[PDB]
Amino acid sequence: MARGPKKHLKRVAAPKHWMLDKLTSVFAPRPSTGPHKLRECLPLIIFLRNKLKYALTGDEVKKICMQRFIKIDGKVRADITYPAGFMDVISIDKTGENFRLIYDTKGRFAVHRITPEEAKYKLCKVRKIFVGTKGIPHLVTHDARTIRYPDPLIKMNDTIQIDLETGKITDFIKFDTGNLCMVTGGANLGRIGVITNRERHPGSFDVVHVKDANGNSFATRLSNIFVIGKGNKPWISLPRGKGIRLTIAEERDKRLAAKQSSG
Amino acid sequence: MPVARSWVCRKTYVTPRRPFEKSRLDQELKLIGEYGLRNKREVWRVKFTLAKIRKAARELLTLDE
Amino acid sequence: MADIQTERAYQKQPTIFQNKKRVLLGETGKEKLPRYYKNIGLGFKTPKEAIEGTYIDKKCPFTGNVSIRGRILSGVVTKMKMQRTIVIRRDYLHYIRKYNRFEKRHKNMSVHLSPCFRDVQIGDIVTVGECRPLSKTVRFNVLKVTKAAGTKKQFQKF
Amino acid sequence: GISRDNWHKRRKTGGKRKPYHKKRKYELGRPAANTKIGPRRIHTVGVRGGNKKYRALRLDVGNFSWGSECCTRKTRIIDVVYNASNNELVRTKTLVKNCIVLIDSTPYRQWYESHYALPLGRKKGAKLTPEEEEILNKKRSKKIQKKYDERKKNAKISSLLEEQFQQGKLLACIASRPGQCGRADGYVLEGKELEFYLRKIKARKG
RNA sequence: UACCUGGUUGAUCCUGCCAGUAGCAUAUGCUUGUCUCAAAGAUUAAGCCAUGCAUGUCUAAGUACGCACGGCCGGUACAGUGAAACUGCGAAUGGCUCAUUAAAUCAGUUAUGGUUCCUUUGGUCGCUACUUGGAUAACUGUGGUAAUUCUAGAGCUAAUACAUGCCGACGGCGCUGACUCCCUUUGUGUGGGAUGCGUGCAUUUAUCAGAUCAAAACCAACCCGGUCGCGGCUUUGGUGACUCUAGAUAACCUCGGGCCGAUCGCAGCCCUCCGUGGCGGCGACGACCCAUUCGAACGUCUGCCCUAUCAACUUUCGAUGGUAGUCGCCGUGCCUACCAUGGUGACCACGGGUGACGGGGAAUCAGGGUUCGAUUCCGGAGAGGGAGCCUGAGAAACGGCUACCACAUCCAAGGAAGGCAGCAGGCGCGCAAAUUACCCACUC
RNA sequence: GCUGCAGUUAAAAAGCUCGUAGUUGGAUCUUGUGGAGGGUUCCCCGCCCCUUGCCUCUCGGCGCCGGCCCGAAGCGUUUACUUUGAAAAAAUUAGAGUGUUCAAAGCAGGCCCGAGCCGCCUGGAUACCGCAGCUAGGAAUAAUGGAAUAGGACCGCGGUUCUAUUUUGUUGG
RNA sequence: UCGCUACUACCGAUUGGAUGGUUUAGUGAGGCCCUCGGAUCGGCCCGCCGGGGUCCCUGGCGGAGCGCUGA
Repeated sequence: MARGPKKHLKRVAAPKHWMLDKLTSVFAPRPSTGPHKLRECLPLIIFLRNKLKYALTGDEVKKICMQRFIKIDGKVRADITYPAGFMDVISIDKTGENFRLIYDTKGRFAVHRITPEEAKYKLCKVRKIFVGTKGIPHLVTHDARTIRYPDPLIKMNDTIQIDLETGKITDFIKFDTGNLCMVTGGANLGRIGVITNRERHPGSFDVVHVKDANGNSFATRLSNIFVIGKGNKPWISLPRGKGIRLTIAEERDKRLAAKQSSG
Repeated sequence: MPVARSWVCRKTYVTPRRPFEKSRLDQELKLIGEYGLRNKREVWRVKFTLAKIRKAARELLTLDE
Repeated sequence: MADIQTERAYQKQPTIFQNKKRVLLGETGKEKLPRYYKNIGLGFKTPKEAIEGTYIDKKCPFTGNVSIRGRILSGVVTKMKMQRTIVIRRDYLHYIRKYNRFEKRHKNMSVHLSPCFRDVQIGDIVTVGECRPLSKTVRFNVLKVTKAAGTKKQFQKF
Repeated sequence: GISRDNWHKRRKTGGKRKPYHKKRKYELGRPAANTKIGPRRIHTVGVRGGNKKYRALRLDVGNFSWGSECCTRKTRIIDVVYNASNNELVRTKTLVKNCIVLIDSTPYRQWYESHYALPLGRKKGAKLTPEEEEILNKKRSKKIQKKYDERKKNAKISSLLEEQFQQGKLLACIASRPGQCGRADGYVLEGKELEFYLRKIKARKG
């Protein structure tokens, strides 16, 4: 029977992009309730144990966090299954290093090291606009942040930049044609291109057409488009491969020609 | 009960349909004697890997160049 | 028309009020009731008979308390012995894949039809959209009526 | 116990259905409030999600609006006179939404007479002159009579209410749900609603 | 590897079936050296169960007068380790089985503009008071019954348990209008103004406003550039679509029965300042309301095995629909009153059967197919059979409670106690299925 | 036995005829020269007669010295079909890489001096995922439709009734 | 056709037997809701004594009404 909410996760039921092995276990870490959806996050334990390899077991992760070393968006978090997600920054002040979560072009989180002056801000997509009591205007972002008194030009689907020490808005990018974006869901996940057309339907879903640096074309539902730069230039540094999504025949040929992986 | 095991496995040979075909019996024994094998199953393994190779090449030859 | 209060309780539109002040009209008069009506969206148009009419119907899309959302469908008017509701027929082909051949099937829907449509007949074509549950078996409401792509009511001069 | 499910009853075709599961708690129902006229008795119940709901068993007083005059005040409830749904509800005096009731006219009369500087409910001079004339006439420097044309040129009430005010009672309609809110509360009957219910009241018994 | 062979006659050519040949999964017989994997009381009986275990929990930070153990001596609230008990949280997840169930469950697809939501994360948190009240548990002391995780009478004492309730920061702004001053006795244009009443967000009801467009001509009175007839204009946000969001007015308000802190732990400070007025650094715990996250619930479209030795069926004993209401978290014949006479079927309704839980899937396979799916992932249902209900954000819960029905244990015959389709183990059944072992090291 | 069986005599065509549902249903309504890729004429532009078939606005950028032009929109009589986008758990199946000592499996692993490298490189692909719903091109085949008790259209006129309440300097008439 | 030995099914007296589902009429445990009930337990009003003070606070003994008022 199901008389209330569930609190376990089977390892074959867990999100594919975490890359968990088949044979160590029956269970996987259930992500803690928080700012990002269960299908769309990376639990902090998988980042420290499986990606960075600073710990060999979940107990070695627990005694890294309880020493207060780990910051997410500039706040110290002691919870080992906290749901980190897209555009967040992780700082490890004791080893002296900083990371940002961004998609690899195969649709998984890359490790991406950043300089300490770039670790001071993040980019946020707008979800909602509304007016409260005494006529005060409010804004809501993709990561549950609520802001009072936004600039009256900031509309739906726009991108805003915030400083992490104060949480207030600094600058913004309008959703319109010719701006650079990244794709955050569907089959096109982890690709980058410029917006070239928006096609709209009254009821059901709008569709956006996007163009690559190499001149390829692709499309997706409007809910999967995140804007990252005015015109041709991004407001964030980008990982190896820059979102170009080369095919399996091109990938074979570079792997043979470059002789990488200790050939 | 749930368990951390896995259950994937497969067979690596097939038995012939005619058990006592005279033309088949001495052909298989000549391959055993020339290559120094233990039994008939050790020949039926090699016929099965060749059949799977030819089954794949016959599919790819249907598609456009 | 000339009377509408045929029920045991008084019938009126919500959100409309009549002032009992400045009531003088002389030897003649004008309508004591203004009319409430709305736009449905989705490129539909509100009938003249809803704006110029005097009927009360709470389940009406144009002049009552319903929201049009989800699927839009069409079918053929086939029975109308109930009051403010009708039955429509939907016909389709089902594919059976062992054979390479089709099978004819049908379903019926009960739908709500307001006044403002008043010349519908059996064999007319009707367009409908989803609502909240309106009664036990009713989930859809009439948005448009037509007799295009078919023969006339009476002779060809209609 | 009592339940409000859809699965106990038959489908469009006339065919039966068999039970899918035992009764669930979210399918629940409870007995009716049956609110009477009498001094306040209210009880409270815990509801799904841990919220509270108020159930009125007896009420003597309510809040009513005279929408024509923009006046609303706390008022005594006297009697019930019509119910569109069932005659046993007026025979046993039970209070529900869209019930028709009699209320005390006094707080509306006192607002009107002090606002317009005119009498309303009065029969003859013996109920005008001997007391409370000093509500109507006082010293009013440059506000005495002509400046009250802002009042006097729009003071006339409908004939159907001036006949009610002389008897000390008005007809009103209940707008709240008393078995759900704990309150009995509504508006004064006027115009064609008043003509409709006066015909229905007279045609039933009179 | 897209395949056949024996058998009707005195002999021949056919039809047609029987028998052979290969795989797969249940039982069973004979036989057995090494090494890596690993199914296993589903089929019959969702039949019955001796014994043991399977759910508990404390930090610098709710309550420490346990001589229980202890220090250099002292309570300056009071040290320090701390059994017990009170308070808080969890026990609604996990694990087991497949009886019921054929438009039901379930799958793909869509919707809440028809609802609720512990916790996390972000907003919000100023219409006797230098600190109030009484009363229980652990403990001490005296008992009752054949008997249980049974409990009674007496003496003490706590709070983040239970119950009260200020101070500070009212200085709001609208409505009344004694009087008073100026052009014009009134009306009508003014500026002051004694004095009363209401005045945060939630709650119930009623009312108001929501601005934009095309073209002139007269008249009362004037904005304004100017003076005794002409130029020129202005005001929350949002959806395909709201009786949306925000705003204004008149009242209500829940009280014993909505919010706005009588709480706890670390380092100390700055001064009309000698221990005073405060202001303040880091927190911990708590609570009303938005938005999130995890969901749950209800609804849309299309999809099902055999059967006519099942052809008509449903219908105030609610069947289909309308109007008003009750009940409910909310839409709705969900239920009640009044009214209408409807709704489904040869394109198979209604009725009956199923060694029927649905799906991802599995065996065999030239191409097309046939058969299977109790079973590790996902959804549903149920804890001997039916029914009712407490607590809580969440249950109609069974390692919770109350009763009837079927079994059955102890007794001093008055009474008391019970639920292995959890893990091992036993009886019964049958062709048919393993140890009453070790550990929280790994995964959670 | 759909692909794919059989019914004179081996098993098997109702004694005969009518007929509602079901399945099936005759012919017909716009083409060749020129250029690119490729050939020695036909698939993309523009044309005998129409090439998105029409059209003229207005909120809204372009081209140039106001006016005239070229991308949305009304939309092309309605559907099936076909080709293309989007969106659909993982494991299983197919399939790429990789000397578990080989293999069935697994998701790993590979370079370099000595230990002074306080290390470096690299994988965890990809396809399939009926039907039903969503979407943009094609127009053969098969459904479906318009004026015979004449209506399409012109910057065309006329009587009469309803009526938003704009443009005027506003509040009122 | 009649006769001998095996094996399977049919008809049927018997008011047969066991198990299960529908359903008329009568009875009805136990919970929840509503209208009543009131065992027992407190406070605030009238003496005396004591601590503080310009007869009241407030601890205690104690009796009449056991008023009024709460659980």
